[PDB]
Amino acid sequence: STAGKVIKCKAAVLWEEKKPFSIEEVEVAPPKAHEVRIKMVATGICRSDDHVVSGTLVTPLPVIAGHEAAGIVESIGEGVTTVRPGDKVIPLFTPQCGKCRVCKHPEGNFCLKNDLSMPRGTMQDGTSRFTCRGKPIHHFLGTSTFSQYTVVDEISVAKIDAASPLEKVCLIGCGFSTGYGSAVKVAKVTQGSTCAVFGLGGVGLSVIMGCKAAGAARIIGVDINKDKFAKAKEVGATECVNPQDYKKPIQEVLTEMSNGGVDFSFEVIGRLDTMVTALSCCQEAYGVSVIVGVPPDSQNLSMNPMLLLSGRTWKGAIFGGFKSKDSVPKLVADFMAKKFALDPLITHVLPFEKINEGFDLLRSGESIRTILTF
Amino acid sequence: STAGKVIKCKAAVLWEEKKPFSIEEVEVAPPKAHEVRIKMVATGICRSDDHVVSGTLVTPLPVIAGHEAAGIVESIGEGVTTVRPGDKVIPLFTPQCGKCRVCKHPEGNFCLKNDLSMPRGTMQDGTSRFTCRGKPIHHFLGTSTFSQYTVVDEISVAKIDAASPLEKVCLIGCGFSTGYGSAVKVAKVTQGSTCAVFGLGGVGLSVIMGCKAAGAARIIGVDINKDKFAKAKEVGATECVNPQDYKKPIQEVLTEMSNGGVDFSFEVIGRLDTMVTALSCCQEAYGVSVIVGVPPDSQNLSMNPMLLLSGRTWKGAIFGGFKSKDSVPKLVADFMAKKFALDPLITHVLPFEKINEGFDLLRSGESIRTILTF
Ligand SMILES: NC(=O)C1=CN([C@@H]2O[C@H](COP(=O)(O)OP(=O)(O)OC[C@H]3O[C@@H](n4cnc5c(N)ncnc54)[C@H](O)[C@@H]3O)[C@@H](O)[C@H]2O)C=CC1
Ligand SMILES: NC(=O)C1=CN([C@@H]2O[C@H](COP(=O)(O)OP(=O)(O)OC[C@H]3O[C@@H](n4cnc5c(N)ncnc54)[C@H](O)[C@@H]3O)[C@@H](O)[C@H]2O)C=CC1
Ligand SMILES: CCCCC[C@H](C)NC=O
Ligand SMILES: CCCCC[C@H](C)NC=O
Ligand SMILES: [Zn+2]
Ligand SMILES: [Zn+2]
Ligand SMILES: [Zn+2]
Ligand SMILES: [Zn+2]
Repeated sequence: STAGKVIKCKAAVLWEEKKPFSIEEVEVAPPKAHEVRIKMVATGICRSDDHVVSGTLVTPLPVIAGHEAAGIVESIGEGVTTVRPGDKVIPLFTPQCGKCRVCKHPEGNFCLKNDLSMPRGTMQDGTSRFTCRGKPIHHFLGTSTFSQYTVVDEISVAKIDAASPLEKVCLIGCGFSTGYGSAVKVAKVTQGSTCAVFGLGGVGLSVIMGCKAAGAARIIGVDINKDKFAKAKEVGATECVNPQDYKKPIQEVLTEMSNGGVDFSFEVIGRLDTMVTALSCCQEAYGVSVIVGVPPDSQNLSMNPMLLLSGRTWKGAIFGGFKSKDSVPKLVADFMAKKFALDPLITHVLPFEKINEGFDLLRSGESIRTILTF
Repeated sequence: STAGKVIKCKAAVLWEEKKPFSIEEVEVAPPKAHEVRIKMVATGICRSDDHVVSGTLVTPLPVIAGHEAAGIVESIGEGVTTVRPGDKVIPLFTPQCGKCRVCKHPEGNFCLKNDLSMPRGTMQDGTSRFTCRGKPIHHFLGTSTFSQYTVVDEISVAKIDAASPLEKVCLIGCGFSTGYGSAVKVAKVTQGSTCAVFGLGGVGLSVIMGCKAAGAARIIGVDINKDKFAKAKEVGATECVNPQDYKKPIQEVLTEMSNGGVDFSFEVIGRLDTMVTALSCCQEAYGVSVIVGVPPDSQNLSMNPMLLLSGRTWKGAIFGGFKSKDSVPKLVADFMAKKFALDPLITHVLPFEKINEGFDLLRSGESIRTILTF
C-alpha cells in the first residue's frame, strides 16, 4: 500500500561528530529507477558506525549510519530485476555492479561504484531519499540501516533465503563476512599454520572462525582487554596474549612464541602501530599480514621496507574480499546448512530506539555485537 | 698445486666508504670443512656493490665486495659433497642450507643462514679467510667475488653445467635471476596483464624479460634516464615513460594510461618514494606491487594504509624468490637452451684490474652490466 508513496518513519540521525544519535521523524522517498526500498528487521552495531561518530571515518553529515543489516523489500523502482516486494534482503555496503573492471576481475571486490573511497553520502544519482524537517540527510555507504525504512541502489542489495533468521544473518552484511573472508579468501590460511589475530571484537572473532575453518594449528588472539579472551577461545583461539602484560613489544613475544614468526597475521583494530606490529610478527621470508581494521583518517604509518624485502606479503581488503552480491546469498545458505555459527558474536539484543545504549555497550568494552530490532 | 696452501693473489679491497677500490695483494686461506675455494672467472658490477661503497647498504669494512660471479673450484674442504675441483660454479649470496624452516617452506628462499639481515662479513664459522696488510678483511654476503680467489661455504655455492659460458652466466648469480624471478615467481605475472617496471637497469630489464615470458600484454618501463628506454623496448617494454616529462606525479600518469591502475608494478631502483609510487599505481582492488630495490639503510617510508585496505598486495623479495642452490643450475640449463637472453644486459667488458672504471660506468648512467674478467 505504501508503494510509490513517501513513508514517514523513525531514523537515528547523526547531526554532529562526537554526539549521541538522535531518533527523528524522517521522510523516506519512494525508490526511483533501479532502487529498492527496504523495511528494516535487524541491524548490527559495527565499530565502523562508531568511527563516523568519533571522526575516525569521515563521511558527510548529517547522516543516517548503519550498514550491517537485514530486512524485507517494501517496494521496487522501475527496472529492478533482482529482488521483489516481500523478499528478504541484505544491503551491501560494497556494491557489485557487475560491469566495472573490478567486478569482472576474478579476485577483485571493491567495485568502482562504491561510496567508500571518496564518500558523497548519496544514492548513485547524487541525491538523497531522506529528509528531516525539509533538510536532506546523507546516506552512509549506500546503505543507511539505522532507520525503519531505507532506500538503496539495486547494485547494493542481495536477495537471501526466504527462511533465514534476519536477527542473526544481518552479521553477514559486514562483520562476520569481513573477518571470515579475510582469513579464508584474502590471507588463504593453510592447514597446520600459525595465525595471530590483533583485535578480538566481532570482526576478529570472525577471523578466528575462518582460521579454524581453514585448519590452522595455532590461533593466537591479541587484545588489551582480557575480558575478550574467553569468547576468542570458544570460537577457536588456542592462546591469547595481552600486550599490557609484557615488559617487551608484542611483536617480539609473538616471534618467540611462534619460533621465528607466524604464518599469517591480521590487524583487526584500526591503529597504525598495530598494523606495523602485525606485519613484523609474521615470518620474514614467507609470512602474510592482512590489514582489516580502519585507522584514523588521513594518517600515514611509518615502516621499514626491509620488512617486505625479505619476503613478507602485506595486503588489505574490504568485506573479506567477497564479491558482495554473489557471495552474501551463498554465505546465508552456508549459515542455514550449519557451516559456521553467528550466535557467539551476538552478546546483546535491543529494540532500535535503544541505539545509544547499544553504542554505549560497544564503547565500554562489554559487547561484541548488539543487534537492534524493529 | 695450490691445494692446502695459502694463495697470494690480487683482490679489490674496500677500506673505507666513498673511496675507490684498492687492487692489492691479499692472502686467501685454504678451505676448512664444508668450504670451497673458487678461482674467479667473471664477476658483474651490481648496483648493490655500489651501495656498499656509498654507505646505502651497510656491511662491515674493510671488505672484499662482489657477489654476482662465476668461477671454477680450485679445492674443497673436508666433507664437501656437492662440488669437486674443476667444477664450474656460481656463488650464492643467499644461501640454501636445506635444513631451516625457510628452506623447508615451499615459498620461502631467505635462508636463516644468510648474512644479509645482520651482517657479520664472515664465513659461517664467524672467521675470515682473507688477510691484507696483515689485517683480517671481511667477506660480503658469504661470496666476495672481487678477488682472483675466494672461499665460500658449501651452502653458498651451486655446481653448474660444465659447458657454461662463465662470462655470461655470472649474471644468474644476481641481477638476472632477481629481476626474472620477481616477475615469474614473486608477482606471478599473468597472461594479458599490464605491468609497470620502475628502474631500467640490469635488474629492471630482467623484470621486463620475466613479464614478457609470463605473457604480459603491456609492459611500461619507467626511468628518469631516457637513454635506458631503447634497450628496455628491445627486451619487451611496450612503452616507456620518464616522470620528468609530466606535470602530474607518475602514479597518476600510470593509473590513467592503464585505465585505472596496473595489474603488477615493480620497484627496481631503491628509493622510498618510488616504493610508495609503485604501490599506488597498481589497481586499488586487485593490484600487486613488488619491492626489489634496496633503499638507504635504516630509513623508514611513510604511507597511507588505505592503499592496502582497498585490496592491493605489497611484497618484496631477495633473489627473485628463488631457492638459490636448487634454482641456479636450472637457470643456467635454461640459458644454455636459449630460454632467456643475457647479452642484452652486458654493455661493457673490462679486465678485473679496471674495476674502478667499471664502477664509474655504472655511476655515470652509461652501463647496464659491466662484466669483469680475471
Ligand atoms: N575492512 C573492512 O571491510 C571492515 C573493517 N572494519 C574495521 O575492523 C575493526 C574491528 O571492528 P570491530 O570488530 O567491530 O571492532 P571492536 O571495537 O569490537 O574490536 C576491536 C578490538 O580491538 C581491541 N583493541 C583496541 N585497541 C587495541 C590495542 N592497542 N591493542 C590490541 N587490541 C586493541 C579492543 O579491545 C577490541 O576488542 C574496526 O576498525 C572496523 O572499522 C569492520 C568491518 C569491515
Ligand atoms: N632484491 C634483491 O635481491 C636485489 C636487489 N637489488 C637492487 O635492485 C636495484 C636495481 O639494481 P640495478 O638494476 O643493478 O641498478 P641500476 O642503478 O642499474 O638501475 C636503477 C635504475 O633506476 C633509475 N632511477 C634512479 N632514480 C630514479 C627515479 N627517481 N625514478 C625512476 N628511475 C630512477 C636509474 O636511472 C637506473 O636506470 C638496486 O637498489 C639494487 O641494490 C639488486 C639485485 C638483488
Ligand atoms: C567511509 C568508508 C568507510 C567503510 C567502513 C568499513 C570498510 N565498512 C564496514 O564496516
Ligand atoms: C648486506 C645485505 C645486502 C643485500 C643486497 C642485495 C639484496 N643483494 C644483491 O644485490
Ligand atoms: Zn563494479
Ligand atoms: Zn561494518
Ligand atoms: Zn646484486
Ligand atoms: Zn636454510
